[PDB]
Amino acid sequence: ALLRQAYSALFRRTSTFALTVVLGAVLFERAFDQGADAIFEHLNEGKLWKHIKHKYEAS
Amino acid sequence: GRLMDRIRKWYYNAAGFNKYGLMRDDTLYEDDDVKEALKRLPEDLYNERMFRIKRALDLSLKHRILPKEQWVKYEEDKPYLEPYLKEVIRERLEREAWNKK
Amino acid sequence: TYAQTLQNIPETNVTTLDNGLRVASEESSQPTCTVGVWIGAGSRYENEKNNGAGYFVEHLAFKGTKKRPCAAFEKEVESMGAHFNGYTSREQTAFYIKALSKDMPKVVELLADVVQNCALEESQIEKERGVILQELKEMDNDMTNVTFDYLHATAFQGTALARTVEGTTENIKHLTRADLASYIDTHFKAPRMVLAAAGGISHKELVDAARQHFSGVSFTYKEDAVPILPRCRFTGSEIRARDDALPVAHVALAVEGPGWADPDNVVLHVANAIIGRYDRTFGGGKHLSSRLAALAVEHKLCHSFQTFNTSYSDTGLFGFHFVADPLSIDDMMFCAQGEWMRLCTSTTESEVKRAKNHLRSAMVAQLDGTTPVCETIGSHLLNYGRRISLEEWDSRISAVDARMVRDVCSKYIYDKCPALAAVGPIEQLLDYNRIRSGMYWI
Amino acid sequence: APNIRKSHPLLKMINNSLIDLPAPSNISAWWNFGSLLAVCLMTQILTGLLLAMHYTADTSLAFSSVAHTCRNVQYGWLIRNLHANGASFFFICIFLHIGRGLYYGSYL
Amino acid sequence: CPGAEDLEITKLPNGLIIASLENFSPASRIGVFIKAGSRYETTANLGTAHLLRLASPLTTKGASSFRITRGIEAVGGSLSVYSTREKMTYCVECLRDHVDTVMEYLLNVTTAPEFRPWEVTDLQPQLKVDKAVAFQSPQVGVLENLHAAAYKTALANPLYCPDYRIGKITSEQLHHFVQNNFTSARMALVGIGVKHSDLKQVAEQFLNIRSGAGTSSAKATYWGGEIREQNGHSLVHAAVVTEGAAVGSAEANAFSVLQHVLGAGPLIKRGSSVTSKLYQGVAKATTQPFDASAFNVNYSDSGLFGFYTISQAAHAGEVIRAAMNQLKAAAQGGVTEEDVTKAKNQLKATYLMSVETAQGLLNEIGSEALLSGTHTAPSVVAQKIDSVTSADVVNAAKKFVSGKKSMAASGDLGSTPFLDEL
Amino acid sequence: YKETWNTGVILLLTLMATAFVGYVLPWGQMSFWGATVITNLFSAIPYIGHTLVEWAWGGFSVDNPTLTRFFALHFLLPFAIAGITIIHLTFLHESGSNNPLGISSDSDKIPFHPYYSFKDILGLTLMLTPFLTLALFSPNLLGDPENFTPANPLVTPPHIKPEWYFLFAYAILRSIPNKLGGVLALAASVLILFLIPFLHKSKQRTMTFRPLSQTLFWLLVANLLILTWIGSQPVEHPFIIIGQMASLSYFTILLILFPTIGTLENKMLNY
Amino acid sequence: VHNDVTVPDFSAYRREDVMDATTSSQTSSEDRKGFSYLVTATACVATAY
Ligand code: HEM
Ligand code: HEM
Ligand SMILES: C[C@@]1(c2ccc(Oc3ccccc3)cc2)OC(=O)N(Nc2ccccc2)C1=O
Repeated sequence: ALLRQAYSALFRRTSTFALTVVLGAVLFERAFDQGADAIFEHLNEGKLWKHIKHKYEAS
Repeated sequence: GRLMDRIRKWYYNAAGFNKYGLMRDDTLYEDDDVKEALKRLPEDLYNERMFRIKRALDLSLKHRILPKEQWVKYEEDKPYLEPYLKEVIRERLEREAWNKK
Repeated sequence: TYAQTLQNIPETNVTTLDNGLRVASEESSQPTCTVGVWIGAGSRYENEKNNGAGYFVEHLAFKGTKKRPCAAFEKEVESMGAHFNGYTSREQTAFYIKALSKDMPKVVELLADVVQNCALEESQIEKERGVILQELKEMDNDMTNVTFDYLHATAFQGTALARTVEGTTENIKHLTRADLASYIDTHFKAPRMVLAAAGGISHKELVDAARQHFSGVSFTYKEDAVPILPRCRFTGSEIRARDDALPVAHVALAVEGPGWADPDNVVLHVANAIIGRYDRTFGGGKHLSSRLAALAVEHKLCHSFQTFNTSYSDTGLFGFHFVADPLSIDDMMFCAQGEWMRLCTSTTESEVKRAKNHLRSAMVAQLDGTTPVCETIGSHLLNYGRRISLEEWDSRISAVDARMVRDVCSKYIYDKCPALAAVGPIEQLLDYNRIRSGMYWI
Repeated sequence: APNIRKSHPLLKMINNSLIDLPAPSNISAWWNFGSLLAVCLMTQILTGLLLAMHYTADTSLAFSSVAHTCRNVQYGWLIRNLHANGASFFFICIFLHIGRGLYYGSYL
Repeated sequence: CPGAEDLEITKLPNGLIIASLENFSPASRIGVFIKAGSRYETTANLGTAHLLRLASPLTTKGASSFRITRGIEAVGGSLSVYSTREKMTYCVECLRDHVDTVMEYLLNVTTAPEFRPWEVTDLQPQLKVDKAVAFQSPQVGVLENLHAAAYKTALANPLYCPDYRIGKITSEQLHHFVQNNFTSARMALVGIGVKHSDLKQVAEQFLNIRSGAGTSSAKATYWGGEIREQNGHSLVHAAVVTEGAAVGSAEANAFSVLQHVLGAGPLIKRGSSVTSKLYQGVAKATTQPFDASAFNVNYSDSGLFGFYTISQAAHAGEVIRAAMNQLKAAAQGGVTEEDVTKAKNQLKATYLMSVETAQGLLNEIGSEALLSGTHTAPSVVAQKIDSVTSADVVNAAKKFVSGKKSMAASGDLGSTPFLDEL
Repeated sequence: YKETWNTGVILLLTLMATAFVGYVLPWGQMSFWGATVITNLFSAIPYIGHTLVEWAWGGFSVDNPTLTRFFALHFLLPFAIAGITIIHLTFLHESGSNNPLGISSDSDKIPFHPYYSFKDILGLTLMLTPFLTLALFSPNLLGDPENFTPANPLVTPPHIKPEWYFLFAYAILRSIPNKLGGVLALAASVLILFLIPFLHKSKQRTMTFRPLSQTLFWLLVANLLILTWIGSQPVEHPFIIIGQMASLSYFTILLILFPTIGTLENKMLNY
Repeated sequence: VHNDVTVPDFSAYRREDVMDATTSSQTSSEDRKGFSYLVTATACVATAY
């Protein structure tokens, strides 16, 4: 009954619906960025400065 | 003693709306209460008010005032709207008080 | 005092003639009285083939029985100064008589004879067939009723409550003497009927004549079985019948209601009391307590409007109806919906205090005479299976508060999909989606 | 008037052009380019201002100020791409808007 | 724990009559009965009584228009005003525990009206509306014309403000009407669900518009005219009458019984009326839908008696004539002794049922408590009714066939006969 | 006419921003330092202050990115002014103009054309003379000679003085010897205009028949002159005290005397 | 006459849970709305992002 539970607690009152969108965005962003960055770096393993750096890092 | 009376008479004269032939009541800003009160005025009192006002605006555009002999006199100013206006406000407050539970 | 008067009201007596019938009555000291039988039957019990039967029957229930043909039947009733009326609805039918308490017994006999031995004169049937067809054309001009029919037609589309009480043109043109007969035998049955009476009558003397004319007892358990009807599905939707040639427009909007037995109905009736009703002849005018009524007057939003909480066994229609000029529909609907929102969201203690008093005097008014009181009895046993005193109602009404009105109203109204019926010059009434949005926030 | 959406002198205007505005029930996708053109306009102006804030109109500095924008300004390159391509998007939409007009005789 | 009760009925020195009755009902219904109405209007102030009826919600010296409406609604109460050509009733209903509250308003409205010029100006256009809805029933239109044909004065005055006067009635006219008619000797404070001592107290300590008989109405002069409104409706409504009996006139019961003997309304839903001489007769004459009834009105100094029909336009002729023969045929002894017995039941019954509802009971009490500060026992009234010979009835019937008749009809009168062809 | 008034204040504010960013473009000494003083006003806002200023600057001080963004703003804002003018006149037409007697003129209205079109064109040429006379015979009467010297980041002019139309406000800013306090006084000195409609106690609309208010009115005008003059002088006795006086009375007349006197006048009329 | 009017059959369009005429439609209302609003709330999140 998630759809049902979600409706009552989150989607019914316009106020709660707004808070749900705010937190939802906050959560979504954190996850979407990380996943997106991961997918990108994975498709480019060994080509980024992130990958090469260790060779010349010598601080 | 007659201080207040003295002051009021001075002010009336200082104000000067009487130089245009206007009664004190002719000069009230038409907010809601006044608008309502005006609608309750008898035909003649209403038509008279209108002439005094149109006449004053004509004086105002001409940059003239009335001849000193036609200026309304402090003690002859007729408070024609005040009674109506007071009832109107009295009624409004009653509704207001009543609608507050 | 008030309370005391509620407690001192004579109690309603009930008894069951093991054949399945219930006899109830409220005793007073009135030389005049009303008695009749309230049957749990109606269009909802009909189907596609016999729609309009119970109505067709309602027309013959007074044209004579077997024991006494037409003229004889009428003369006897007329000559005693008694009044014979009755009606047929969607879940309830009734046949009652107003007469001198001194004739309570002869009347009971007459009632029994009507419900049991209707002549169903083959020739009368063809005669009433034409009368009914004329009454359908008369009612087709009654917008208010055309509108409530349409409200049911869509609110309960696909089900039984979607059908009208009067029935179809095809049914009325082809209903058979056998069909009406079948209808009567199938539905007018002891366990599903209530002998109600009010006025100056002896409960025992009533029940006695009852035993004498309502005798046929049942053997099996199924003969003491009152069939539970199949559910009628509610559907948020709309039916738009447009005719710009009509002078005014009628609009009815409603949500599904709980159904008789549900206690929430006391709250919905209080709520409806807040919004109230109105028509262009309410001297009160712009000072009316009903906000919607006030706005209507101020903005000339409508010719009239009314709220309603129509109940049934397992469902109901909670809504409102208004009549407005083609150019003020939108603002009216706007304010009407606006008030429903206020109900769920910002109801006041003052608002309910008033609505409660209004409701009390309204219930007391539905008990003004022997016929209206009798109707309460019939309906009460038939719907609650027991009479509910004015003292009980008052007890329940007294418990209602602003918070309660909000929760209950939020429960049946807030963010719901309504049923809409619009008839006449309705071009200004905005689409369903727009109306649907008027169901939340405010 | 009972509801602000209609009485207020400013909302009245929004209501009569984007809320209660009567629209044909059957207009197709070809009627979408009007609003798209409006958005290009708002989009172009917004990105143009942002670019103008780093641009320098002088033959000796024009080319490099644009280079400076794309190379040094945070998301400068992005804003420039959006502006340059937005101009194309603007023409694509204006041509389709025109086509729709000729085809459906909107020019009447 | 309450039981039975007496129907008291004081009568203060100034002439004000006070009739109360405790029935322990949870709802009280007080009212101010008065001998006023369009009857007392003259050409100059026609319609003034109609507007006065609608002016009940206007501000008074004690309560403002606003508080009158809000106040009464605050306690689920109601306020209404009913009136005939010769009497006006202002009643309020509410739950017992609020009688005190609601009373202040009933009082103010009937004795302390202010008829403020502006409030009055604003209200007058309502006369158009009120009247437009009333006239949707053809019934109302013909009865208006009827009294206009029946009389030359007083009762001839219409119950609804004539059109040429909507907007012309003045506050002065409303005031003078109230002053010259709402006098203590023409009024009666009747109540139900209350205790005499209480109601009695309210009257004396509050009612101030004082004594006198105020302006008396002119006597009702019979005209016997004929008004025909050609408006094209498919149905033709027609009424033919003759000066009938006055209120309290011994000859009243005779007509009442003759009324029920001829046909005084249906008793069976969709059912035919066999006990109706008049209906049964018309039925034999026409094949189409129709309706016929014995008409009967009793006023203070006069009354009207006859029949009212409703028929398709083409069959109006026969339907009206058929109704006439039923009256002659009755005037010529064509009245059974059993007919008079049955009618007497329907009459006793009707009367008895009429008092089932609070509105009916109160009206019965006050009506009589006004025209004679007394109260006839429901047994004396019955005793008086059945004690009406078969002769009496036949006589009433004769008085009709011989008396000068007045008629009023509206609709597509192309086939409707003129009074001199009946 | 609250909406006409409020948009009127938005118009003032926008005109101010416009004049400011515009004045900075020629990039003389006064353009630069005025741009420095004004922008640094925002740094007085607590917490976000420093952050906003450096953001607005596009760097660590008024510099080229400030200049190029200021040009763009200066180019844009005038059009916002034009647009909001339409809103101004739109709200205004809901009621039409008020008039000197403050009483309804519905009994005596006249078509805008040709009465006011002609009157307006006349007013145009009357004000156009001084404008052209100034511009053609005294081009530099109003400007600071300091702006004929290319901006120098390292040398601040001895007497930094704003354009005449900002003097009175500047005067107020300096009255409060506390950075943030002075900024608030400055902000309030203009935003006080949003409060005027709520400080109206008179039963009469104009001041035409209110002699006491008229005095109070000219006092305020003269108070503004004093501030203007004070804003052009150096922060030193007696200016400093005179300045704080004028500042204090400016707010006192608007927040206390006007509504107070308005009420007092109502009573002298026997209302 | 209006008595001869009936709402057509919308089975080719009805959501699965309100396909049966003898079943309360209220029991599946919250789910039917919860889902549709979920789409909307999600679109709002993607948009805010
Ligand atoms: C109708 C909307 C507009 C269109 C069609 C448009 C189109 C263009 C085009 C064709 C270019 C060249 C892109 C390139 O470098 O290849 C350009 C450059 C530019 N536009 Fe616009 N523009 C629009 C609005 C604006 C606005 C409103 C401004 C500024 C307030 C503006 C400022 C600029 C600037 C500064 C450049 C130079 C930087 C650059 O070349 O990227 N534009 N614009
Ligand atoms: C770019 C600035 C402005 C422009 C172009 C402008 C233009 C106008 C115009 C054309 C009128 C009508 C004629 C008149 O009465 O003068 C008007 C009236 C008015 N404006 Fe402005 N205005 C501006 C700024 C302001 C400001 C700063 C205020 C107030 C802080 C204001 C308040 C008003 C008001 C209240 C009126 C009503 C006049 C009356 O009493 O009838 N305006 N304005
Ligand atoms: C023309 C002028 C100006 C114009 C409008 C102003 O009003 C404001 C605008 C935006 C923010 C705050 C005030 C302020 C200054 O711009 C400008 O640089 N100056 N010069 C200046 C000199 C010393 C201190 C402060 C400013 C202005 O006078």
